[PDB]
Amino acid sequence: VGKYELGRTLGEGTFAKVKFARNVENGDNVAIKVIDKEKVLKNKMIAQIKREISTMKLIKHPNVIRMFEVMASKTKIYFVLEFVTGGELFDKISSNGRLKEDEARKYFQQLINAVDYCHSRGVYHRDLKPENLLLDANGALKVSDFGLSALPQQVREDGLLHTTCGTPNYVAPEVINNKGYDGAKADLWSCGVILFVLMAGYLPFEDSNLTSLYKKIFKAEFTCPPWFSASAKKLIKRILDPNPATRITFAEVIENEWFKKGYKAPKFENADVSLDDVDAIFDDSG
Amino acid sequence: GIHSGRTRVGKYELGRTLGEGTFAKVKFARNVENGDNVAIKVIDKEKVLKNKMIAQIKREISTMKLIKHPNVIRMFEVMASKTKIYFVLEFVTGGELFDKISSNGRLKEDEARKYFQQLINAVDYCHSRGVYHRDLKPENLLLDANGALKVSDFGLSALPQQVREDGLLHTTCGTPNYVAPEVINNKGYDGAKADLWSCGVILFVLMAGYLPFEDSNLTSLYKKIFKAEFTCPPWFSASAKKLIKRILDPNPATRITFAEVIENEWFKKGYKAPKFENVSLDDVDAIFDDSGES
Ligand SMILES: C[C@H](CCC(=O)NCCC[N+](C)(C)CCCS(=O)(=O)[O-])[C@H]1CC[C@H]2[C@@H]3[C@H](O)C[C@@H]4C[C@H](O)CC[C@]4(C)[C@H]3C[C@H](O)[C@]12C
Ligand SMILES: C[C@H](CCC(=O)NCCC[N+](C)(C)CCCS(=O)(=O)[O-])[C@H]1CC[C@H]2[C@@H]3[C@H](O)C[C@@H]4C[C@H](O)CC[C@]4(C)[C@H]3C[C@H](O)[C@]12C
Ligand SMILES: C[C@H](CCC(=O)NCCC[N+](C)(C)CCCS(=O)(=O)[O-])[C@H]1CC[C@H]2[C@@H]3[C@H](O)C[C@@H]4C[C@H](O)CC[C@]4(C)[C@H]3C[C@H](O)[C@]12C
Repeated sequence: VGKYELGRTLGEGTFAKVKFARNVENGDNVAIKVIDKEKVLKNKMIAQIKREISTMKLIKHPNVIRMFEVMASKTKIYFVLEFVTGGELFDKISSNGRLKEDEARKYFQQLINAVDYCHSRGVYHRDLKPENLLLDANGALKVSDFGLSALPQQVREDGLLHTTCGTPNYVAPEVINNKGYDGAKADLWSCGVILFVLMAGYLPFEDSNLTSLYKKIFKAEFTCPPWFSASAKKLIKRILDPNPATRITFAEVIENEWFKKGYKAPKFENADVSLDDVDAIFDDSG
Repeated sequence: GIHSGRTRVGKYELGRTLGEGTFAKVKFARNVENGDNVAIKVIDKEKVLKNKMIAQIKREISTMKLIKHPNVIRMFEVMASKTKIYFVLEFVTGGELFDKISSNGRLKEDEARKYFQQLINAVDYCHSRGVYHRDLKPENLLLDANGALKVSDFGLSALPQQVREDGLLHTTCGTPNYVAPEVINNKGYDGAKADLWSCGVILFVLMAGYLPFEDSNLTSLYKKIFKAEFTCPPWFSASAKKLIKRILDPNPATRITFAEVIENEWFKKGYKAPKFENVSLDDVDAIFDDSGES
């Protein structure tokens, strides 16, 4: 299909499937997702779906996985996604334990900047897990599934393995308990847990008793290990505020004492330019 | 030979810390007699002992210390100072079994059935000596160089999650996707049926390339599990489908048993039971007693 030469099938689900591919014009590893078109169009959120996908198509951030192309047929939608080869960020933990504070703060800086930027373009992840933190060959963080995470659950089951150690930890209490919730505050909770794990080497909420586990999460009862600095612990407790109404904002995190150390904000540009054929994103075109 | 600038417990010389949790650590170590490399888990003794399940913990760790199964991570020795317990465990270097799936997708029916056979034999073997895993997950399915499955954390999984946490994101996960609904419901009395369900989910992943129950929405995830709501991909043979539905039965009472799985026609294909010699020495009660070593 088009610019892309197909490789093996990575995953094959009921309403979606994923194939390996390369760009015959530049040599880039990509993946291509193919999903049932009417499954998306039927969905109640379609107007938001179209808007977020349209936006992500345009977004170029050095720490966000590129969505190169969105194409449709009469029955399918095709997403072409950047494929990186550095593996998962959490691989570093499984093999050498906790990261040093300065290395954890760096990846956190890249994550907070990428997430914040997507938010400022009106795109919220809402399902941020360690498996979305990828690395490129040069060890730069690449966050996946912005925009795609908006898709209905049945096309999110694309035949690939999605497994997370300690799933409930990454889900904010309001997302666990309520139908609706603030996207930015939910993503920030996930980011906060991700930082805890990077710096501690283990999850902040552990308990074999599920009732005790979820009680802990709803009161944000957890303990920072003794090697966390005073300033790192203060930031993590404001981020892992169980009330989304009082939880710190992204702007306040970016202005925080600890976060600013060694923080040189990334310099990049994008236009590309914005969204004037939005409702036709999934329109058939050979 | 020995290194004067390193600590030393028994014939083992301790090297550096791989992972650190609140109460447990994992260190590299070396058998100074024959040069074997091992991992040693070190845990606060008092924290282990102050637990109403300490009796079960001593039995399972005593059993595990004696079992030699080709598909189980070996526990060579257990030693104790006055304030620490040292669990001496074997290494593997073949990574995690779900690496194959994660980077390269599902496996063919023959090779997934092979891996399933190893899992089932290892788990059935441990069960029949009275050890139940109860936390089977991908982080416990390791491979060696021969690409043979080695199940980790038998015995150790009897320790409380927060005590055995070693800061490596392996031993303590608490991921509902692999947990039987009666366990989730705090009614998982039958340890063997609960382990079988996790084995069924693991098989499904090998043959499908993905989890049978999954959802970004936690409410929906738990509902799928309780109802055992899933579907097999169309490339599953009829018998495989039939076996997987018998395992992923949300009622443990009618769920198929381990013995029935072992005599199952689909399971039996290419199946070669592990030939190996099989005791009970000596003092279960003393498993954590001060060994009297540096
Ligand atoms: C899971 C793999 C990572 C490969 C890997 O595995 N690399 C490390 C090797 C080391 N091993 C694991 C072998 C040993 C470590 C043992 S351990 O088990 O501890 O890991 C990563 C690398 C590239 C990723 C895809 C692309 O972005 C495109 C696309 C973006 C969407 O948004 C989501 C879907 C999709 C298809 C992505 C899915 C997935 O996310 C991929 C396949
Ligand atoms: C906190 C939530 C609240 C329920 C809920 O669902 N709250 C509204 C959310 C709406 N949704 C997010 C579903 C969106 C719907 C959009 S829709 O498109 O569907 O319209 C509920 C739902 C499922 C509950 C757990 C399970 O019981 C399993 C388990 C039973 C044991 O005893 C121990 C306790 C435990 C861990 C429970 C904890 C907790 O109590 C959970 C997470
Ligand atoms: C995860 C790390 C190793 C990281 C690693 O080695 N990562 C794979 C990279 C290399 N690869 C395999 C990808 C190359 C393949 C090339 S190929 O071309 O073949 O694909 C491994 C190495 C040693 C392992 C521990 C010991 O067991 C002791 C102990 C046993 C008990 O029961 C409880 C668990 C515990 C703590 C174990 C946990 C974990 O399991 C450890 C830390």
